[PDB]
Amino acid sequence: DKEVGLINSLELYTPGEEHDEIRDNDIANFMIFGKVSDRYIDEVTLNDNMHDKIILREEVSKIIEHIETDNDILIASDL
Amino acid sequence: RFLIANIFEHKYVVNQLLKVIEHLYVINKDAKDHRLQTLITSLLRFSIIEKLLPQRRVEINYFYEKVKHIIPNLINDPHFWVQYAMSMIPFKDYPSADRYLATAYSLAARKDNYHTKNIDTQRARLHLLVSLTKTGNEAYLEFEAGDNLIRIIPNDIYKYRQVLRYRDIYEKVYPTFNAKQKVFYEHAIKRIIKESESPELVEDLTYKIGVNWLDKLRGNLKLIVENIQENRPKGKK
Repeated sequence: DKEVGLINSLELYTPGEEHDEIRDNDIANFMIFGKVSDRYIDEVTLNDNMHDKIILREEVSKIIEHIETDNDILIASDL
Repeated sequence: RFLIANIFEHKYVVNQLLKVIEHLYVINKDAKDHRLQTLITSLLRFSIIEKLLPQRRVEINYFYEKVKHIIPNLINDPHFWVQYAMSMIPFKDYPSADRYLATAYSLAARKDNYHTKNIDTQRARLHLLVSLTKTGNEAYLEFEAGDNLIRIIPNDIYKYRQVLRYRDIYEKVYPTFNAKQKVFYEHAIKRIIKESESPELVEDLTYKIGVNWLDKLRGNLKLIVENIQENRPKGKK
């Protein structure tokens, strides 16, 4: 008896399959009201010259390097 | 619909649906009430499940593979296998749906006086889909396999649903065929047009509800026929 079952308390993140156009409306919504679809996030991570739509933080590369070497990660910040 | 799709999470919807269907199956073996049977046999259909769980493949697959263990009688019921097969049609898993429809056919074969018109309709829909995905001689073979089945299918409400796919066939896969296959589906669409104008539809209330859109479909078929005749060479007109 083996059975994979379902995962109930966790959701599986899945990447993008389509290119969504970004307007000034989505930029304004994200920067002011904090509303952003995950397709926007998946789009601004393919191209690293895409500096007019998100601030790229070098903490992400450090965290990726740390997670590839079988380490856990704990992030803390202010409001 | 917004509450179901956005407040009630899908990981609650599938589990609660399994719980309520097991409960409804358990209590019905004493009361034998017809409304409970209708509710149970309606909770199975993929239209309702796709209305409850919008485009969730994993949840639908888990639900359909668990429900056949919830009740031990669906494996002997062809209709469950038809619902399973039609569950995976928009998910382009064509060979597995073919196996499911074959199992449904085998289950229907051992039942006396059991009509297979719905199963034949789904098989013809699978034929049309795999003919859309294919080109050339294989597309013609699948198209003929769809045509004979839709010919033995009587003129009912579900038959007119498959008419729209011939328009896409003429729009996309038409130039890939040779002249013989062109004449083949040319007389096929002429026969379909002739069957569409039969007075059996006019006396039906289901056609009476939607007269405008069936008339528009008939006009579209006539325009397709006219375009076929216009694109014909001058030596065959």
